[PDB]
Amino acid sequence: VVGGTDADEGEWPWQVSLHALGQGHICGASLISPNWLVSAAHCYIDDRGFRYSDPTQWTAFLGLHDQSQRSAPGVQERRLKRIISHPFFNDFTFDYDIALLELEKPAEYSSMVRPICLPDASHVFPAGKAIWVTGWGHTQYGGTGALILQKGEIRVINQTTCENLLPQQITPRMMCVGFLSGGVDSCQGDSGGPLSSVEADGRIFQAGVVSWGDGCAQRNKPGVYTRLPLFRDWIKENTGV
Ligand SMILES: CC(C)c1cc(C(C)C)c(S(=O)(=O)N[C@@H](Cc2cccc(C(=N)N)c2)C(=O)N2CCN(C(=O)C3CCN(C(=N)N)CC3)CC2)c(C(C)C)c1
Repeated sequence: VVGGTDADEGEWPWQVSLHALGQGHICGASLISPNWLVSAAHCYIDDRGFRYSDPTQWTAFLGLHDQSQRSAPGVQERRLKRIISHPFFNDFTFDYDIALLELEKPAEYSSMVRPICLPDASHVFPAGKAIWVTGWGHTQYGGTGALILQKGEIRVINQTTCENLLPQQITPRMMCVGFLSGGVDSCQGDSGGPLSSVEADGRIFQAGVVSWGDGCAQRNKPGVYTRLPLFRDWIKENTGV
């Protein structure tokens, strides 16, 4: 997260950290139920030197605050039983960049580990609404990750403006969130994390999945996120949640 600040401990109990065998933190995810997490499909694409698609190559840390303190009280460690990438995901266009990760063993709800609420299919997060992006990603484009979880406040951007800012690249499954002037944006390592939207009663709903961006916090290059409402039914049919 670029342009953010340290989150308070336990402030985002649904934020999950995903480590790949021997590589440390690679992606974030969100707790949506005792056995399921939501993340981005691009995190689980194999490459010649590592099978990111293999659930056994990953470890999920729930309740984590500081990467250098992964054993602290309240932190839970879990392995993945399965990784379900959206069948329509496209590595080139990045359309349908969303994934469901099934935990090997049930997460235990506590004050530091709590699921985020999922928005119904017809819900629309309005342009201009303040949203929160969180993660252990780089704090600068061309910088380094963060030990302490970061949070940044950004705003939903009009779809038309989004398409126009990134011509031939924005699909209806994507949503621009941030600022045209930059300043605050998610970045490398934040991929797969959730956008948290405070709703009518104070409860927080996932407004999106950190997907991609041209650089980070660059002027006229806001972060692009995968929408959640559009996948409510997909999530239900695959996870029962
Ligand atoms: C080599 C390619 C893919 C690549 C593309 C980009 C962008 C121009 C699209 C970049 S980047 O810096 O402008 N942006 C990163 C970091 C990022 C991430 C999320 C949000 C933001 C934001 N500013 N809001 C930024 C980026 O949008 N990605 C997405 C695409 N990407 C991948 O799909 C890799 C995932 C891991 N992997 C496998 N498991 N096989 C290889 C492919 C990497 C990060 C980069 C960076 C890494 C130099 C690379």
